[PDB]
Amino acid sequence: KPQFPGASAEFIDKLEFIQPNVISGIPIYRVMDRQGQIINPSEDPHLPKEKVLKLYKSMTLLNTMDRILYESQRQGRISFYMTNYGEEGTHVGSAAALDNTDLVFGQYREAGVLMYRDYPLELFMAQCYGNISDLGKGRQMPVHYGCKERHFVTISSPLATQIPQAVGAAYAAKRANANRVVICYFGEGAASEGDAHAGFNFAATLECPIIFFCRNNGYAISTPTSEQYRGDGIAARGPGYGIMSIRVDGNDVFAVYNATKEARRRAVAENQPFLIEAMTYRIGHHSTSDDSSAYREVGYWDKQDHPISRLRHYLLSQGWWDEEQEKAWRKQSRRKVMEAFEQAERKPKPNPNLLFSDVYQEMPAQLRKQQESLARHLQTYGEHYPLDHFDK
Amino acid sequence: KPQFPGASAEFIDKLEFIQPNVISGIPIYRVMDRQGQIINPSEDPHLPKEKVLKLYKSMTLLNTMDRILYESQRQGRISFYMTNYGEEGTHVGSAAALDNTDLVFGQYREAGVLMYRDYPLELFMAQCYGNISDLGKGRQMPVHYGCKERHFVTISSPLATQIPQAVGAAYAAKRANANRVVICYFGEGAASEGDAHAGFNFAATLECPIIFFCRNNGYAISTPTSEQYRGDGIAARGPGYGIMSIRVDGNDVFAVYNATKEARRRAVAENQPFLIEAMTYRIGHHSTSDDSSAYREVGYWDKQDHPISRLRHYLLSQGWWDEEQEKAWRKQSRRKVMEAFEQAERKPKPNPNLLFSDVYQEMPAQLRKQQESLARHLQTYGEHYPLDHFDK
Amino acid sequence: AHFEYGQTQKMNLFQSVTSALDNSLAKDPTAVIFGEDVAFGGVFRCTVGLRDKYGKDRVFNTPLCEQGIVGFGIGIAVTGATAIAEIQFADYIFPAFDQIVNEAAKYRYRSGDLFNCGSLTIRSPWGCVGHGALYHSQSPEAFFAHCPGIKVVIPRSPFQAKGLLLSCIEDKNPCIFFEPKILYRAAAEEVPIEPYNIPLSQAEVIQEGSDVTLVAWGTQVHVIREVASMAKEKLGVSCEVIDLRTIIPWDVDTICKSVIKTGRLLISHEAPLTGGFASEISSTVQEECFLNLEAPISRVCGYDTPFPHIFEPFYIPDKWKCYDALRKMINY
Amino acid sequence: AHFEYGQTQKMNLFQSVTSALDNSLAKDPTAVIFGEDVAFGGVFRCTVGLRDKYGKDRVFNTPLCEQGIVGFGIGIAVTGATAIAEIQFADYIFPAFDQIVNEAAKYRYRSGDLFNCGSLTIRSPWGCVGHGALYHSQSPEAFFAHCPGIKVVIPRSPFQAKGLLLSCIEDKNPCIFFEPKILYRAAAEEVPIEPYNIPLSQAEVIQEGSDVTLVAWGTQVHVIREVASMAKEKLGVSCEVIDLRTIIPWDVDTICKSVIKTGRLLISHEAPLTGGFASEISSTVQEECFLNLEAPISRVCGYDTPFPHIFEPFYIPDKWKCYDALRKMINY
Ligand SMILES: Cc1ncc(Cn2c(C)c(CCOP(=O)(O)OP(=O)(O)O)sc2=O)c(N)n1
Ligand SMILES: Cc1ncc(Cn2c(C)c(CCOP(=O)(O)OP(=O)(O)O)sc2=O)c(N)n1
Ligand SMILES: [K+]
Ligand SMILES: [K+]
Ligand SMILES: [K+]
Ligand SMILES: [K+]
Ligand SMILES: [Mn+2]
Ligand SMILES: [Mn+2]
Repeated sequence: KPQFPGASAEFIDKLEFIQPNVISGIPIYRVMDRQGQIINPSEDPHLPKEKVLKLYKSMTLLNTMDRILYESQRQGRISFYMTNYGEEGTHVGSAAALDNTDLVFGQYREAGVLMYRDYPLELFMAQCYGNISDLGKGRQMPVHYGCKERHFVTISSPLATQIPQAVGAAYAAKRANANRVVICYFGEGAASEGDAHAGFNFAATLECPIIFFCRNNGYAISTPTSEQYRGDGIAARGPGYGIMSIRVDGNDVFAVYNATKEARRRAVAENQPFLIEAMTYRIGHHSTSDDSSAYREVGYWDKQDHPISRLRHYLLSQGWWDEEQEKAWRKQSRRKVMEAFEQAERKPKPNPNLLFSDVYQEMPAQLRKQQESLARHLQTYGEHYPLDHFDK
Repeated sequence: KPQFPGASAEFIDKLEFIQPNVISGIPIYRVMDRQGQIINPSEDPHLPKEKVLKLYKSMTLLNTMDRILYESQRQGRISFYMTNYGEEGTHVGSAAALDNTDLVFGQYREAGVLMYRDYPLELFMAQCYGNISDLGKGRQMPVHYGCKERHFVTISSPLATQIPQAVGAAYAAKRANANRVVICYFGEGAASEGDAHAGFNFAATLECPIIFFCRNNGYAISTPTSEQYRGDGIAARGPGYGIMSIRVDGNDVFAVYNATKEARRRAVAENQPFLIEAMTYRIGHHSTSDDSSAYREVGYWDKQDHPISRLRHYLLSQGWWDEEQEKAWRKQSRRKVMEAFEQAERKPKPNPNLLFSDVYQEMPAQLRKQQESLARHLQTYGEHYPLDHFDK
Repeated sequence: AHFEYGQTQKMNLFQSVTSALDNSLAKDPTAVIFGEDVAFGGVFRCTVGLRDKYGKDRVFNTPLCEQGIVGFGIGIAVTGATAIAEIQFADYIFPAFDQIVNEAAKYRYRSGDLFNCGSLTIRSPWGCVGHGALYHSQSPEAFFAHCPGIKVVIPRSPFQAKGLLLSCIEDKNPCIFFEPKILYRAAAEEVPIEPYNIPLSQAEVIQEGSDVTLVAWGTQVHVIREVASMAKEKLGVSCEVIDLRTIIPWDVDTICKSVIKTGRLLISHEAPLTGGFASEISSTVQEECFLNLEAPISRVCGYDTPFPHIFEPFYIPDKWKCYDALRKMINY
Repeated sequence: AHFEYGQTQKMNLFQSVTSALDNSLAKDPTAVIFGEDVAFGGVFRCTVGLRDKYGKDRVFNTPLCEQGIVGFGIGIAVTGATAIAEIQFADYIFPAFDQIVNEAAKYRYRSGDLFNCGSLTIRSPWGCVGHGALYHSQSPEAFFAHCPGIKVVIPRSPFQAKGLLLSCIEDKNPCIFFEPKILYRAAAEEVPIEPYNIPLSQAEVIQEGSDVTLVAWGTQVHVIREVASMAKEKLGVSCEVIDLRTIIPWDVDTICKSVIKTGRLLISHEAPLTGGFASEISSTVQEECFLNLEAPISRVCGYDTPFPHIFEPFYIPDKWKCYDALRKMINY
């Protein structure tokens, strides 16, 4: 009976404000409990042993690398780092549910997606050291990874900018009849930026095959979620845009996998966006620039509810792992990370001429004049520059 | 049983995406039908005769002024105009529910709020003509009204910028123990801007006494709502931010009044935001720059569901109006608008020196040098400038 | 008012833009055009007919959100598809400033050329229009000129607009193309119906002269052309008139060659003086042509205020303001 | 590394900012401070202790949304209350560019002074930091210099920062105050504990000289101070060293008086050359001091690229690049 174009609804003859349901919000999908036990058999994906061992080995290898590179930062060996502690399940559970060629846009606390896609340790290292092996040519801050071969778009610092970009890549995929999905990761803090409202709405109106994957780890640097929003987290925003949405236990690699697998299948078939909010807890500091004890419970999470521990218990059930395997893999991982670390530290940095290329595809003549001016400068004053560990 | 800081919820052991309810959305609150009949007696505000006549006279005087100024634009008498047709109910119903001193931020299609607050016809005219009586000193496009005495913040063209600003004014009101509410109007198109996501979330987390009032008139220039969003309009977004929300029949001055009255009472008592989406239909073109027949039903709205007609039927019931009064008021309004129009056209424009003041509170010496350079210029080349209808 | 390629037809500047866009979508199957109100043809008619001819998946309306329009276009371009975004007035490009300056411009550099958004072009109406006031009149090019990694291009006519717009669409770098809106329905001229290109980063000397160099872009080129005629008639002064065309990267060589010959330079633009792009041209010409300068380089620009409604005739750097500055410079 | 008011205490630049903010909230009951992570003291410690001392309603965290931070601060200021917003790094001010350029700067003008946001100040860490790369290092002042209606102020030291920040907070115009973050924990100096003001739009000649004028701001002032010493020792050249302090409105008179005396000018800044603020200073000094110029005005700036991680030592306009440019200019 109402005729207004902007909504489809009935009249109501009594004044009633709509109250948000925040106290009992959208429920948290779980597949296994904290002891690694399957709760509802009909939900178990029954992934094969080799794939579940890959989930486990990818998480723990990332954790090994994080410990080493966090210490290297503390020693001044690299300028910056950011760990993935407590969130390795969200990374690896979702990556495993994607096609190899699905395109990924991230935030910065995603490295497990690359690890699952077999990104070499040498290349994670090369980017953190800015050495000659870095395909990013040493130009970005550490942890700003990217890989064209593995369809992982280079990370940039400005939060949430990748959200509407991921939507555009997904529109282009739709047109290309790619049968590919784009996934876009961001944190609950970044979700406050205007570009999240842009991307969420554009994906719905333009009918794009995209998964928005929000990691809600309770903090954005020092800011707890009670100061970040007052609705029922990020999941409750999706339906307001017309987006199918779900909330999952981010410390449960099977719940994350099941949700991403189903969102991927439906987004690619239906050309519609899906939103997954994975609840988790940021166990580590925000970054090497943050001492989190200045504003916060961490040991509850680390000891009582961790994705690596939870999956270890599951393995230890199927009889697929044991203490001997655990020790041998801990040793082998550490060795592999240390081999890459040693190599990375002994590589030179790229030629300083590389500060001028790729600004435009072709260096403008005026930019080439500046390059030449640096080359002349270094000829005269080079003793005053750290030329000795730069290439050429 | 879940422990995650970012949400309050139960676990669920089955994978279920949350589906948006768009086909039967948030219902549309109505108080009177299209024949001006009260539908549910317990909802009738029983406003006194003098106030309801003020609602009616404010809408129709705005409509008279719109017809005249739209024609003046067509003749090249003023450079631009934008009508309020079909949306006069939302303006006047909500203004009547506010305190005189509640602060208003608008978009541009709000002029009935000023008309209800007794803004002189001479000053609406002065701004459209940019004449010497304009307190805005002729600097903005027509229809960019503002009045400090009547607490109506000067309109600016960029859409949605006033949304987070209104929130900040509301925070400052809260601190000042003002017992004042801020209301912020915008259209459903503007709601797509990132600044709407900013303002909505800040008002909730910072606990601000603000009413967000969205006019959803089915179009943003040529863009129908089906290309603007895919959720259940704007009302369904509010609860995702923790904002109490309601949708009303924007062509029903009593439904608009009741909702704004209650939102005002609760926002000022509770320091929490409210969102009202008023459904309406943009009867006129977007502006004098738009020929809407290029992309669109208008006569359905104009003849079958208009706020002025609906309120006229209600008056004609209580016995508070009749055809004789209608004709006399139509004559008197037209006379008052024409008197202001004549005066506005015969006033000079402001002194051209006024293009330099108020850039900063004090004119920087370098800006005064530019002023002096114009004065020298006009001394020599003044014959080439339209100096004759500018002051001094 | 204040102011060899096959078959041609008379086209005004809006029609020349539609012709460039049509040519682009005919020959590049990846190309799409999007923004606010583009589907029905656009508020300045620049996209009329294109959705009907090429399809709703290729010429389409977005939600009303400039940061989203640009982010979305960058994402299309990351996949290699040509993305031609519209921003409805240049005054409303600022919401997208972060996506343009922090993202588009830096995309190729920061990835070591693993990713890029070269196939993005952003087009937007620009410049004064007689009554546009603060938010329908702006000329934002100097804001963008301080951002390495984007190109900024401004044509003076229908023939120039089609060839420059085709070059932006096909250039492998994100480009902002500003269309002077006061020219959209001003005089037509002959424009080739088939595609052709005019190079970026190349100024055009449209009238040779020996006494003074005048440089401008957009509508202001017509102003300085008239100033040249005034100076010839009233002062017997020979002016070399140059359209800069590309703001960045700009054609330093053509401008410096001219000033070495003439020894005098006046640069004019509608945008405010302070921080305006005339500042960059002046300071560069000074560095390269110092020994040749007979008089200080003059900048005749908009005043350092917002752009006013009723005062526009007094605000703009019109032909009398340019002429008077030129007269003083000639007599320095 | 590359580089009378009552009781004082040694303070570094972060502590001087906290002292200005504390002084402001003590004497102005309307004042509030807000932005990302300010409540626990800020990521650079600038707000430590202030929430505890003045209250959670007065020093508070916002959601992670720069366009909202600035819009919100404008709204506080529209009511007359003092609003001191923080943007966490200047690199992330661009989301708020529309609210600053289209709204804050134009608020008073466009309303005929019926409304304003004069009581707004935006403070933000700025400038290179050794390893900040593209998004922790930027110096955006030239983007803002082309916007009439805002002031942009950059101090060189703790004493200068407190007095300039107090002036911005109390100035009746929206101000952007950029805090050079590489100085936050560098050397302390004596700073008055009670409030004091240093005027805006006033440069400071910190060392008199007769042969060449050097102009810079922020950390780069220390670079040019060292260049002056190098030029004295190695070339017997006497340099006049000037800290510009306010980018807009800038102190044209002090700079031109200096260049009329010396006949030479070198301006240096970390920001990229093209469209950088040195362009405005150069072109203005040229216009006003033309007959006094012995050599072309030199600009020694960052290169026209994004700001790199591993290459930062090669990117910055360090003392050797400035000295070499000075040497060439002296010999012109
Ligand atoms: C536009 C913008 N503003 C502020 C920041 C500073 N910042 C901020 C405020 C971060 C917190 C992000 O919180 P999150 O919840 O999105 O993610 P994590 O909890 O995984 O860090 S990370 C970071 O660098 C930024 N990078 N970009
Ligand atoms: C930032 C920005 N972008 C685009 C515009 C252009 N524009 C646009 C696109 C309008 C349509 C607004 O639609 P709405 O639904 O918000 O309101 P109405 O239907 O009442 O016009 S009005 C207008 O001037 C603008 N003013 N500001
Ligand atoms: K990003
Ligand atoms: K506005
Ligand atoms: K391009
Ligand atoms: K201020
Ligand atoms: Mn977080
Ligand atoms: Mn609308």
